[PDB]
Amino acid sequence: QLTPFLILLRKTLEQLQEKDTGNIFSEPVPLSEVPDYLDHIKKPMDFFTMKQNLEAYRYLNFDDFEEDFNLIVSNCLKYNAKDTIFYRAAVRLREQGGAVLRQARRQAEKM
Amino acid sequence: STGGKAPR
Repeated sequence: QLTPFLILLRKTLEQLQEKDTGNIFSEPVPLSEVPDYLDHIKKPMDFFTMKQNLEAYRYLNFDDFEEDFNLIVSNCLKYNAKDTIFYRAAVRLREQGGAVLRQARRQAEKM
Repeated sequence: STGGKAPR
């Protein structure tokens, strides 16, 4: 059932965004500040874009939702040098997001 | 490997 699944994904997305304590992943990487970003990153992702995708019915199973969270992280590791707060924040986001995604998947796989 | 972002 689409409606309760979307409610679950909204809740899960809020839980993931609460882990972004640096407010680093909440909106697209701004090309005005990072002009070469697209030379390197084929599919940019961020929590605002995930919210738009959610309401546009782009996530119809948990896997596709989790895939895009994982892209937030992997894009950041790929673009930024290891010594940067951006890279380190992405490592932390992955670590903190794990439990959120694990629990939410079980709730989805009860439906 | 990239331009980088400005230090936060």
